[PDB]
Amino acid sequence: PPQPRKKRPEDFKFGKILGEGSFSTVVLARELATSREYAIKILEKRHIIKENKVPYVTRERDVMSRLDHPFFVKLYFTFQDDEKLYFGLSYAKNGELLKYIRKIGSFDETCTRFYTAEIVSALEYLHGKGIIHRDLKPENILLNEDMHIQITDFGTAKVLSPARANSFVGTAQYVSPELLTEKSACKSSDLWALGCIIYQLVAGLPPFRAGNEYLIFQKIIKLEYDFPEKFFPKARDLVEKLLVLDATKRLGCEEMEGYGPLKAHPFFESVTWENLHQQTPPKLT
Ligand SMILES: Cn1cc(C2=C(c3cn(CCCN)c4ccccc34)C(=O)NC2=O)c2ccccc21
Repeated sequence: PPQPRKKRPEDFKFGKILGEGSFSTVVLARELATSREYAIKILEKRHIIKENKVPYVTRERDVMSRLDHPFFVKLYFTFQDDEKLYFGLSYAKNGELLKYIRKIGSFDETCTRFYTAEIVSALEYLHGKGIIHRDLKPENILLNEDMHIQITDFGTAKVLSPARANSFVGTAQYVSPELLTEKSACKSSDLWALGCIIYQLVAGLPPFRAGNEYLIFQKIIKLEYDFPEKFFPKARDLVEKLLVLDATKRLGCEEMEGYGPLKAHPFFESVTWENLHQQTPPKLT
């Protein structure tokens, strides 16, 4: 079927910079003909070529094209002028999840449950297509205008074909031990991350903290962390079935028999998994 015109820079009115990266910048832009707002990621071809990132830029584009779910930032289009690449991304009006965590300290039982259920839901979809995020964190979990989550940042993801290959290491506090002792990663890697996130929603801080990265990696492989007193019991329990050094024993992985058991965990008792994105999120305390 024929497609709409290939878009070009002039079709937009660029506005504020939302965020600046090492090899890119996200700029909020407004499309002239439609008046729609898109968050446009811009990258300089020369810089990318100079830094051997073609693999990372191509992957991000490819992975996102394949995605088609309400909990993932959509990639509306792409185009390029002589020196730059533009990626039309959906604009999450309420920003990073982390913002909220800092704004209110920790989440209460209901808000933790709800949002954790979306992450899980989103992870089940992703893994369903044999895709590993590899750097999941509150910074990558955005919130749309309705306060529903929207995972983004897939340039460092990985597509499976065998648990497989390797490359980089995501943010320190979310790295699973297998990456520190095996230089290899699988789906559970995202599960370990999930465990960390859940723990952070409840305690206000991630499981492994230390003066530097080398120190956090030291705690990770030794599994050094502990729960705070008021930590919701069922939540605590779920987290213990997630932060397991052995990646084949994490609740939710293939060897553990998938997402059935995970969604069936007591912590999600009252969750209705079927239409999460059509439910009204609990007001963030
Ligand atoms: C308000 N906000 C939304 C951002 C958005 C996105 C974004 C957000 N991140 C990660 C968090 C950046 N702080 C990205 C990483 C790679 C590519 C895009 C993003 C996005 O995909 N849509 C957005 O609306 C964003 C990015 C950087 C800084 C602030 C941001």
